[PDB]
Amino acid sequence: RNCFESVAALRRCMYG
Repeated sequence: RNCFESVAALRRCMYG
C-alpha cells in the first residue's frame, strides 16, 4: 500500500 516504506516495497510496487 505505502510503496515508499522500503526499497523492496518501492521496487515491487513500481514494477507492478
